[PDB]
Amino acid sequence: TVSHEVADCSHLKLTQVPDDLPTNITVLNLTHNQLRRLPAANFTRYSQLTSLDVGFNTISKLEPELCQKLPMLKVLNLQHNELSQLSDKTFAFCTNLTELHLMSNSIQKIKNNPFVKQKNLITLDLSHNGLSSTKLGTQVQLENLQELLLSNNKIQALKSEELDIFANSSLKKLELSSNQIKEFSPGCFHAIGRLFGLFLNNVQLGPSLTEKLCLELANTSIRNLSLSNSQLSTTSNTTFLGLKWTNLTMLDLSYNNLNVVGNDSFAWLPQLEYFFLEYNNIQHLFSHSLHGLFNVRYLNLKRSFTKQSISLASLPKIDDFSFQWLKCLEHLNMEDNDIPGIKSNMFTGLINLKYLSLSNSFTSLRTLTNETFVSLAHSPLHILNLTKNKISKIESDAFSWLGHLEVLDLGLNEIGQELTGQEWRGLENIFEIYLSYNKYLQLTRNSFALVPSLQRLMLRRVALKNVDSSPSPFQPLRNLTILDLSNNNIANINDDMLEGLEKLEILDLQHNNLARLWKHANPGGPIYFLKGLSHLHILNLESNGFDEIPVEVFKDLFELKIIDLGLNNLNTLPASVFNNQVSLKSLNLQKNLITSVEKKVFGPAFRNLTELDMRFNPFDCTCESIAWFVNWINETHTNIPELSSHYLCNTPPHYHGFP
Amino acid sequence: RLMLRRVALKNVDSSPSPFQPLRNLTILDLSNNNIANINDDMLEGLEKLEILDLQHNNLARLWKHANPGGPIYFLKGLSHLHILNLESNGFDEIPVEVFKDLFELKIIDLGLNNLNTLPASVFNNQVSLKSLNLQKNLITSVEKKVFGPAFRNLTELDMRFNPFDCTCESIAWFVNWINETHTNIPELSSHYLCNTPPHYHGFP
Repeated sequence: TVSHEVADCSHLKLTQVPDDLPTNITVLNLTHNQLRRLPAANFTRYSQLTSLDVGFNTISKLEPELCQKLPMLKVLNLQHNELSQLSDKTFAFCTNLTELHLMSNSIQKIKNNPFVKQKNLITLDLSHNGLSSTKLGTQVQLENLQELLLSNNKIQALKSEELDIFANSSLKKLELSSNQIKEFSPGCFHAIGRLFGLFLNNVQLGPSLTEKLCLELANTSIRNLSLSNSQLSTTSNTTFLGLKWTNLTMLDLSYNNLNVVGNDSFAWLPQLEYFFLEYNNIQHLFSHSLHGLFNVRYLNLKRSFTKQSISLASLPKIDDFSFQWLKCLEHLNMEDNDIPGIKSNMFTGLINLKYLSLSNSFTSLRTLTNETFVSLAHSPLHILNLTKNKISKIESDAFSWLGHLEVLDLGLNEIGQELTGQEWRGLENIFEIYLSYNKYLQLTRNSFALVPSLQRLMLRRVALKNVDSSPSPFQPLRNLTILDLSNNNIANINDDMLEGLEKLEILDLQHNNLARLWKHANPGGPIYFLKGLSHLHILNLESNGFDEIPVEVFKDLFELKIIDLGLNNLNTLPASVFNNQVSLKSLNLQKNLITSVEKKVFGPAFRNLTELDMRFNPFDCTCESIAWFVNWINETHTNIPELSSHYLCNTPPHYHGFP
Repeated sequence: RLMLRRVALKNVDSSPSPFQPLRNLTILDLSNNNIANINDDMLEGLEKLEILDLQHNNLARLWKHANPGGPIYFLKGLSHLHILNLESNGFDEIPVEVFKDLFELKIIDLGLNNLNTLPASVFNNQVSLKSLNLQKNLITSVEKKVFGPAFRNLTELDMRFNPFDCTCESIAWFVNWINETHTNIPELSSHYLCNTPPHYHGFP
């Protein structure tokens, strides 16, 4: 039972509460135990507690004298117990509670009056119980109550007289999930003082019962309403008839298997702002289907449409100008769909759009024609995602209509072409383009000459071709800050590729083949392709097969902090190479062939670090080669994980395996 | 003679050995097949086998002491085996009694592996060895207790790319045997370079 200010007794198999703890503890936790009985006599010492988590235990019943000793107790958790009996005196003396969880206590019925004697309660939980009615008392109480949970109960009817208690209570959440309610009484919710949110997830209503529900929500202050997995197969213009007389803002219709959406079905929600339709089975979307939704700020359509079936090829078709009513839409998530393709008028009318996601939303978008994005002409789009859409070819002027675009995500596709550079025209305010995990790209001289404002360019596992052109393709990228060129098997890299890249900070060249470019036997001399990088911060060169490092390759990296050189064939490093890295933080040399660590090369490197990664190396135990290293190991503040596990001496056999 | 080089053998680890009826088999090639699991009794009854090639495969696990069920001694009963090839198998440990019955072994090939330490008194039974090939391995020490009987009377030696250790406890007997010998050791002063310690770094 470790405790400094928080007392924890989780999964310790306690049978009785401990009697040796500080008096001034505020929270005391005994979750996952078998306290069969919780005597109040053992809590004489414990009188300064605020929260008591005693859930997941085997308490049968409780006594009034438990919270007599606790005048400041505020949270009382009784999850997963056998408290099937409640009385007026169960929670009488203690009234300062603001949290009370009774989940999964197998409570059958509320008899007379368990909850009048407290008025400061905020959250009440009654989930996974055997209650069949929402009656929790006779008179009116729980004035300050805000959170009520009654999910996974056996309630079949929601009567008006059962909620007369909440005539003067402001309720923000009515969790009635997984309960088979099939009858609604008039005035059931009008009896509630201030209803702000209703949650009816996994509750089988149907379209007709949903219409009666909306009629029962007439003339109230509801803000949120979720009908997830409510079996709403179809909707009509009168299904949400009752919601004019309220000002609902959040509506959830996920997992309802909504096959078809009726015309002008959503025209009756003028104040809707957040709408959810994810994981749905929509087959056809009409032009007037989303009418009346001119105030929605966020729409979700992830898996909202019918998946492709080989039996009928029922591709979900979207009519033109279907989203024209969304004048104030600012966030559209429409990932994982089987839309056949982009039409010329599908996104027309979006004048306030700022985020569009199209991750795996099309079956086969092979060609990105210049006429594809004409529907986003007036849309001030900033972030666009085209991942997993099987893009195969990008024509010129494909993104010429997105003048306000800032982030472009084209990764995880099958893009195989040669970059003429005319595909990027019109992206005057672009900042990021993602192109990782494609088939092959062949760079040219003017590949990125039309986007000088580029800052991050990711090309991980894209198999770059013609990367060694005499003029550097990243020359126009004056403001480039992050560049990834990993897993491309790049062989030849010119010296002047990174000239003029003063603002570059992150460079990744891991998993490539540049071993020849650094050997002294390379014709033309070693390539010092890291010159002028005054602001470079993170450098990665893993799995490059390097066998020799030139002495003046890191001469200008004055702000280098993170360097990675693992999984290489390094054996000997030149002396006085790391002098200029006065601000290094992490050095990673795992799985190399180095044998000696000495001051003349690794002295300035080990000035002030925070991490070190040198696991799998055949170190040599000799006073000429390791004595300074093990001395620096003896006293240091750098984090060296598994120092005694894999830093094993391989040679000589006298010290074979000795840490 | 049964040649199966680069044929990608599947279901090779059946409980009854498919080469059991091959009583008169003399040459068997099983190279470049990425064979992973090999049973102990695969070569039982192969008294007349002479040439065995198992190069460019994956049998590293079958010889480690941590392998469940014990190491596989799939070279037992091979009294007439003459040429054995185990290149590029990734071997990291050799069982002590795997070559216990090869009384007529003359050519052995173990290059391009990850061998670092060999058990003492392993090559006692190879009194008629001719060529030993251990190029491109990770061995560091050569001593009498393992390589003494191996260097009795040879004609070839192939140990080019190894990180040898220059210490009187580990190389003194080896360089002494280099000083006087009749075995053919080509490029003896070209690639037999001392890697460790850095004092003798690159010194032949």
